Amino acid sequence: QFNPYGDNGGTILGIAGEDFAVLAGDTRNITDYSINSRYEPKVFDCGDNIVMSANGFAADGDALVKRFKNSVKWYHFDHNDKKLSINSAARNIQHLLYGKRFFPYYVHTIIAGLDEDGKGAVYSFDPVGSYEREQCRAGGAAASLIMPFLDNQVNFKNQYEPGTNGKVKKPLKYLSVEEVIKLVRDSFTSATERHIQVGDGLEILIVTKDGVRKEFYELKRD
Amino acid sequence: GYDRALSIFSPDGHIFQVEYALEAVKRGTCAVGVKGKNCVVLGCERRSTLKLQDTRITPSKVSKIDSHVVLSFSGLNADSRILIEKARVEAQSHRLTLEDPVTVEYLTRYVAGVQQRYTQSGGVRPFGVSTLIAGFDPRDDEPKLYQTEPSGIYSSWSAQTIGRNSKTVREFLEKNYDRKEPPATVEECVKLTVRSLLEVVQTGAKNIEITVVKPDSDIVALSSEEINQYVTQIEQEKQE
Amino acid sequence: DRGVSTFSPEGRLFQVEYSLEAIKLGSTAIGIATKEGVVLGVEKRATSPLLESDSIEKIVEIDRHIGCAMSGLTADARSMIEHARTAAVTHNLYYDEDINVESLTQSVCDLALRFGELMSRPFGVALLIAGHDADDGYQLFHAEPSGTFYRYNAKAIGSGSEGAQAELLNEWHSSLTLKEAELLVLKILKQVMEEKLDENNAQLSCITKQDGFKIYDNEKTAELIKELKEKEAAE
Amino acid sequence: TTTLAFRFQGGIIVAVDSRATAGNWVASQTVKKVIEINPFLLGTMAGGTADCQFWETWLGSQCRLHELREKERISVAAASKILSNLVYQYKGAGLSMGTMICGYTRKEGPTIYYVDSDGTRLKGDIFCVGSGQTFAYGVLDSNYKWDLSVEDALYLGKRSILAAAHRDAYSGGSVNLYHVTEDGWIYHGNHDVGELFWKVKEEEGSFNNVIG
Amino acid sequence: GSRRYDSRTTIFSPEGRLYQVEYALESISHAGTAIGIMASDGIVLAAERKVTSTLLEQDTSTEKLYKLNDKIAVAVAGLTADAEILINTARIHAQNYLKTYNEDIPVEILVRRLSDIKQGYTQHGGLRPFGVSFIYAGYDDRYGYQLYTSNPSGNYTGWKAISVGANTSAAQTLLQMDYKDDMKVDDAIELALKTLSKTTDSSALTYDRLEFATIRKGANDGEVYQKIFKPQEIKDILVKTGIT
Amino acid sequence: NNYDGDTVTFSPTGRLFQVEYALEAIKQGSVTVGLRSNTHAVLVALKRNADELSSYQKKIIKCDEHMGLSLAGLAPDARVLSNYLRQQCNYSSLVFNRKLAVERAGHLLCDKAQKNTQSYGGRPYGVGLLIIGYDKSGAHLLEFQPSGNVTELYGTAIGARSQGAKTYLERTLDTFIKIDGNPDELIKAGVEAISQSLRDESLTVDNLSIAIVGKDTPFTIYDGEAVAKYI
Amino acid sequence: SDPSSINGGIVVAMTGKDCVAIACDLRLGSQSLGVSNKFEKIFHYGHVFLGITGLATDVTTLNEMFRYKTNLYKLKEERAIEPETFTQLVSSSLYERRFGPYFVGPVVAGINSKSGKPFIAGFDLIGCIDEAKDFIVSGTASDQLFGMCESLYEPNLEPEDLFETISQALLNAADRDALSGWGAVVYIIKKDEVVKRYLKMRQD
Amino acid sequence: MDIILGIRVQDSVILASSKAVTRGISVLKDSDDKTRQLSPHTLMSFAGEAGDTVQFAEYIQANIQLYSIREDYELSPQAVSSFVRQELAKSIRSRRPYQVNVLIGGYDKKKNKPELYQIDYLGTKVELPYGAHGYSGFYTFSLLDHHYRPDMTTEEGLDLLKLCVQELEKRMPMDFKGVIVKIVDKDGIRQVDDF
Amino acid sequence: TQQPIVTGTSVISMKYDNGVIIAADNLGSYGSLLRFNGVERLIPVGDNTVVGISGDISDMQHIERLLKDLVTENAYDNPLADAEEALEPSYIFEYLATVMYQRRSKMNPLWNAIIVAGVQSNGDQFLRYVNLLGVTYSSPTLATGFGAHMANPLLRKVVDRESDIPKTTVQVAEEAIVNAMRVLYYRDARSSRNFSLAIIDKNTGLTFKKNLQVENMKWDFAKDIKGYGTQKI
Ligand SMILES: *[B]([O])([O])[C]([C][C]([C])[C])[N]C(=O)[C]([C]C1=[C][C]=[C][C]=[C]1)[N]C(=O)C1=[C]N=[C][C]=N1
Ligand SMILES: [Mg+2]
Ligand SMILES: [Mg+2]
Ligand SMILES: [Mg+2]
Repeated sequence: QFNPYGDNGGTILGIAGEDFAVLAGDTRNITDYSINSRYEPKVFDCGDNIVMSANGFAADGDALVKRFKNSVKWYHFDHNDKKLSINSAARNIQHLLYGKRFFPYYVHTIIAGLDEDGKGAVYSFDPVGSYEREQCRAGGAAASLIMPFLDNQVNFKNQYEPGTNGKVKKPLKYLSVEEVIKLVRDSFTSATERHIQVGDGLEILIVTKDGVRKEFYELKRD
Repeated sequence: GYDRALSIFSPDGHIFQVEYALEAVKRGTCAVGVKGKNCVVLGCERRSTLKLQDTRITPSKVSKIDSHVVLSFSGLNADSRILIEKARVEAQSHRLTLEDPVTVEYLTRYVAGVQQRYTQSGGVRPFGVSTLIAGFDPRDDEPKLYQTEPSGIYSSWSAQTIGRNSKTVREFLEKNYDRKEPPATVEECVKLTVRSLLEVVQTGAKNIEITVVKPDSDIVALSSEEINQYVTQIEQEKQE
Repeated sequence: DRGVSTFSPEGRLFQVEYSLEAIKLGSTAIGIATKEGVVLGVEKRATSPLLESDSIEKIVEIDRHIGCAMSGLTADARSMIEHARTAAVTHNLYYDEDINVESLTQSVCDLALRFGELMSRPFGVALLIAGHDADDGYQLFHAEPSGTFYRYNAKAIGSGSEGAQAELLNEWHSSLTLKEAELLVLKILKQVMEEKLDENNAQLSCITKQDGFKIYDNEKTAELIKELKEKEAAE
Repeated sequence: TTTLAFRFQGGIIVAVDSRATAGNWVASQTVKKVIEINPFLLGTMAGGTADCQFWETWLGSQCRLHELREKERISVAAASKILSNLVYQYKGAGLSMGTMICGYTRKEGPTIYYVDSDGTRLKGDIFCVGSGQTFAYGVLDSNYKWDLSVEDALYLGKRSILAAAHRDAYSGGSVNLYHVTEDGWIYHGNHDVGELFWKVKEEEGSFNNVIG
Repeated sequence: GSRRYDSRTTIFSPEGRLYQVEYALESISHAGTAIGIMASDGIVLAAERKVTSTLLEQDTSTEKLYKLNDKIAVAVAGLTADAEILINTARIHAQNYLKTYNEDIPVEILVRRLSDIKQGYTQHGGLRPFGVSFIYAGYDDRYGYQLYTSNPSGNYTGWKAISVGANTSAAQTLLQMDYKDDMKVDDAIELALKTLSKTTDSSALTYDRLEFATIRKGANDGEVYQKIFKPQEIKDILVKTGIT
Repeated sequence: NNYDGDTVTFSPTGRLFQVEYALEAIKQGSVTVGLRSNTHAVLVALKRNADELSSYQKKIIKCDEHMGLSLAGLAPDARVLSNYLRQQCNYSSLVFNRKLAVERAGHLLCDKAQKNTQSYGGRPYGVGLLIIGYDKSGAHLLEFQPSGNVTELYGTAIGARSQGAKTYLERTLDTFIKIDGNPDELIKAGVEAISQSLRDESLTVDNLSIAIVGKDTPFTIYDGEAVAKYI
Repeated sequence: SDPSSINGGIVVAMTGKDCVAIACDLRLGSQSLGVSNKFEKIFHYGHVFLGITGLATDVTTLNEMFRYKTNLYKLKEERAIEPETFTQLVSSSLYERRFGPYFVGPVVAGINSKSGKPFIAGFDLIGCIDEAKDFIVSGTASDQLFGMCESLYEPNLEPEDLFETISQALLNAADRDALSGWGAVVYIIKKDEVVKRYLKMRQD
Repeated sequence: MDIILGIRVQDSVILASSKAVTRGISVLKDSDDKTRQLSPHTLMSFAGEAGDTVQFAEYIQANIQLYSIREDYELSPQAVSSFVRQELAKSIRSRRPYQVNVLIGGYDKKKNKPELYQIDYLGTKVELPYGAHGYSGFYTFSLLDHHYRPDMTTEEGLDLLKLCVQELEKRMPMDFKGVIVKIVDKDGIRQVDDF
Repeated sequence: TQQPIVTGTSVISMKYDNGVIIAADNLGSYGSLLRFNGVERLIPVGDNTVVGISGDISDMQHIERLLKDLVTENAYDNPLADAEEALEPSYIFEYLATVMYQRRSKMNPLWNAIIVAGVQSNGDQFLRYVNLLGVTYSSPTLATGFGAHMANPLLRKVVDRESDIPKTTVQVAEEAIVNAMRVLYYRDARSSRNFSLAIIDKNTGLTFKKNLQVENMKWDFAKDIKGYGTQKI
């Protein structure tokens, strides 16, 4: 019997800062126990200061990104070159996904950018289009390895202030872009160690009011 | 399928097929609607050119769309059946989906929408019918009376008439109907409706039909004798 | 006979040009756009005194931020309004935002030339579409059955249009207040109407960023009519 | 999931949890399981996240179109039936929904309809829906009265979700409270279960089984 | 293209009349006269065949009177072929109703259905209308004995006595003169034949130029019987009533 | 005369009058100019207003990053045709990862317009288009007529009084074709070309519309104070 | 689960000298539960009799369908349909549902009004005609009925003798079937008189 | 849903229907009315698959109400039952059949007789003096077979119905939360508010 | 949904400094039966692209006809069909990738794994993979089927990342490809000795080599291997 789905591995991570947002993902592409590519870009600049990644079955992932990029193009044509805001992009992606409710895009989608007040924004989707704005979200293979670490080190969960013994929580102080990138790199280094589908390279797209910047880092290739 | 554009604009900006449909309404028997303080009355002319008629079974001029709304008309009789059927289906569909009977305004807006659709659809001619739609909204005691016409425009009326010699009975209603004080009772409202038809009808015998609609689905059609008593009392006051 | 989509020797569609003649027979509608809001006003024109004039609905809400006035064969406007409302709501569903006034107008105008041998003839009604959005502020559009729409600072359509437009030419400036616009619509409606203008045979409405689209009460309009009479008697 | 809604003297109380799970994996603790259909209408979310989000957002569009067309607020009966008729068309296809449609109109008063992806539509005074529905029912049934103050009613809804959050593994995170009156609903905050549990335990004297 | 040759069968005249309906009625006015008379104890249907021949096989011939079901019959005036199309549709409608509700179709409901079909051809489709007028004679347990007529416009009305086809003006005046409410079937039989005998364009009214039928509760106890008269039976009733 | 009732009828001299009447609608339209060098292609359009309260009708439509057109005649017909071009440009990119050649875009417009001239019920398009673009073979300028005829040119003009601009471009041919690597001078030549078609009115800030595409220049439209530089 | 044995029931037909007989039980059930003891399975259209066993909804539907068709037949033909012609109509009507069939076992019985010849016929659920000279059986106790008929039957029985034979064939067959019984009816059919007899039988 | 009972006495038809609605593990409601008035003298109770039951009942209701308005006449119980049967017989060969069983209790004003019809989801119709759907008959038919006489009063019918419900409450595993009882006679339809 | 009947095994490929190399054997297998011994599975498109195909042969022949039709269609009304508007490797791939994903979405796939090797207009090396699921990816080395497991490890020792491409000559690259084909012949039970090899260079163009054979094979050591453990004779 023909199975229309497959699993290309990979892992992605979105983190929303105070006036910035990052969307990171490893560059390894796999099937079963083989490596297809050590550098296959997974996070894309879609225009209008929005970055996107659809992780899971790469064929569906490419199809979705392609249709969203197209939707941005036609949004400009139909509405006098108006900038597609991140919240509007998010709702649009819900309808793209739910359109195939009974034959779903087998992906975990994350977009990142800035909201209309200039604050960092990350949105997260399930395969059939349910979505929610978030401060922090990992997706894909090693998501279960990364999320708990981010609960602890980004939101200071289960951390309290010394001397008070559980009475006073550790205050939720804002993180700089340099601080977030450190946590992203450590998240992927750790995920590479313990997850066989994670490795080769890490590509991070950083979004600010100035635009979209890229950073690349080597990961272990075993 | 037959797709021919029958309703089209002319150089002077008129749609003749819609306007000729109004001429069919002008030919139809006279219909009148009058709303009192707590009721609406629908009066209808029956042309006495047809005797040997069986009045038990002959299609009556006033039709119940639901238990709380009624529809009368002037124009082509066969055309009116199609609008009445559609209206009755929509009334039940509304109850099924909204769990509430139609308002009189809603039912009018639907029937008017059907009439309009037949003025810019290919292969069809407009309805040669104008309607008077009357009743009471659910759990409401305010009387409602609306009119529609072949073009699809509709509006609310304190009192209105349609059909042949409607110009004359509208003349009567415009001088006899006071808005500050409408017919306070059923009697007064029926009397004013019969009076208005007597300006046009001929004999007050089997030529006048009267239907009274009251709040909370209270609809009744008056008999020949009951109407005949109004006809008698009107002329005895007139002999003075 | 001849095709419904036929060109004249001058390069105009016969049916579109004839529908424009039907609009000239319609009741007057006027719109004025200011930096404080857009005002929409219409002549009701009841055919008889027994017709309850508040049932005449020639000003209509499309969304909270978009209103619409009509002139011509007003029954034809109902499907246009239904499409406009659906387009406005559908866009909000797809994009979690308000739709631009121009985009709404363009969507309505896409229906216009969908006639042939689709509907059997063009619409016999013109629309004044007024609204507000964050990008282009307060806007007024004139949607025709040709499929063309122009943006206007002020516009009149219907039987008294060319007389009203000439009056709007002189009166409009870029610093008009909302109150000044209201009186101006009332003034020009009173000029071109056959019957004497009052709160029962004329209707006002406006669209502001704060309160959205509002049809004025007869009591509210009656005061503005009284305010108009006094200021015209003031010189 | 644990969602509840109940009618009382002050209108309707709506209370929901915040947890979403994929198997044993906790996918989210910050899910908005109440949908703001308009200022007057609320919908609760149980079953498939997407199905509930998509079609109740859609429901708000249909309600807006109704009141644009009819110049009048849509009834809770009519609003709930649009959704139930819609999901009935999809019956068999595999939609997964258990929802309460909550509102307050002049003609109806405070009204709650349970709507279901098998096509069930039920009017009622108290409904609980989700994996932890049984736990919440216990607290409600023993403490529910008609003559509850808005303050006490809000607490009961909060306390019932907490009961379920404690015992049901697929319920937890936080509690979102809403109060529905005739002029519209009113949000009453997000309450972390991690802080709410220790607070209620200390103040109420309950959960003596747990050490603190 | 094709528009050039389109007669436009479904349009109003400037006076608000349907051209084709009016012209179809003109066609029907040349058809053989059909008469229906309703009595307290039954209904009579009488109709004149159009200028026949001696070589026509009358006993197997049917051009006027048709059976729709056991309770309802029709008299035809107009194009016979057009009538048979509608008659077969009406027979099916009656059976559809019987299958659905397990009760015989009420007369009016059948009449309304056929009349709605006629109406459709005057409003949409671009086809010519049916050049047929019916007299419906039927019985049901709600209204009892009923007479209706329908014409190409799709308009229908109820009658105590009625005529369609040729010389209806003269026929209707004669019926209006001699008809009374307490009349019986045997009296109605005589009235129908006397009216045809005076309005006929033929020199004399004979059995070979007539079709005749009665619907009677003259069926053994509470039930209704349709009787399509045979040529010899029409000959006998002509002698009985004193016309031949 | 007797042969102008529909598009499906030749006249006795082999003419199609409905197509010719559609061509007449373009002549009533406002003037627009197109011209190109070897590096850039420029559109210049005179926008028309209804009155002093009204806006000036937009004349230029973007089809892709590398292609767009200007219109003269029925604006809704330009919207239909430009929408079709947008889809075709888009199909090429999505399916073949290929920017649509300007010449192939002209062929597609020709074939779409042709179907409306040979069938009953329909009507010809009532608009003329000037398509500019930059593809793998450099800068291009096309002229579309609703008869179906599409023509590749160095420069041209359509609309009312377009003959004046067309003669100017015919004189200037050897000069403006050489304006390589200088967008401002190529636009100047276009603004000077469209000026030969003006009477009574002159080019104001909300009257003038300009579009340009080139080697390292995406199709961009200039309106308002962005064209004051060229007035 | 098996549609032909949800409701239960039987029909049997026999030819005699210048006569035919058709009989049936009166039971309708929902598997083990007895629901009705007045569910007659024999119908008639003019002088042609039709028995139908199997799924009860299809029994009712087919009766209504053949009433429909024989009423139209009569209006057009101006005569009552004959057994031979009706048999072909049943066959045609069943076969049109070849790949979505009515779960029934029809049995036709009657006397041709012109020739006077007795006629019986049986069908499977999709139209195949079994035109036996002696007898036809159908239903959940068809095996039992075959056994009874094959031993009890003899040709050229007089109407009142045929009654006894067909009655004993039905009764004793039904009593060996859990889903048949709860009463019985026997039609004795002659050229211009038909007698209907309800039989007394055990009610378990 | 679960238990629906019907009994036709001398001058009326009595329908009894359970009040419970159960979704799996919980009893969501204990006051559910599993019936629809089709016409002033015709009542239909129903039980089967969730959603389908109410959808079917309201669809039938809408159709009968439409007929009533069109003809200004109430259809006989027999006619209504035949219409309902045909809809179910049509449904059973559909893409997704209505999984609904019904009882139709009506008073025929023409014949002055009460009438009870039992119809299952296949379109199997029978007229009965008393009837049931599901496992309800399994308990009640023995009591009804014993005690039923065709000339009972409405009060005697209610007493026999109480005995049936008591047996159900004793031997049935499921708690159906009592029954709503409705009477259909010459004066129309009314609910017995204490049972 | 179907099953592959007549099949082709590995297609292998790699980038080098001035272009790309691609190779595939000439066998059409029918299950375990080595049925057809003269099947060309490298199909050139113009002078700048070679499409290598593995999997179902009936579907391969269909794809071959699509590509042939693509060339015909591109020439229509195209004066620059043999110049600026010639088919690029990237155009050919994107077309195939679109078809593959559409067919899988209708649950009726073309049961193939495809590698499109070529050189673009600007001289850039093009090498990308697509299969029956519509899955696509690019790498300095690409291989299908058994080649993915055995050829890639060998080819990746020559070009391990992007920066190794300019350091790799055509002689070294071809040597590595030929060795990999030998290894596949040792170890793949559905392979043949005969194969085709294609080089697409930005300077010397398309070189298509037919009727190549695996040579320099080591078998002599087999003579010393006796039994499966304890046997000495
Ligand atoms: B609740 O448990 O029903 C919860 C509420 C949801 C509507 C936001 N549902 C889920 O968590 C479901 C799984 C489930 C658990 C228990 C009962 C029924 C269903 N999860 C999801 O739908 C889900 C999981 N991961 C990502 C997206 N959606
Ligand atoms: Mg690893
Ligand atoms: Mg828990
Ligand atoms: Mg037993």
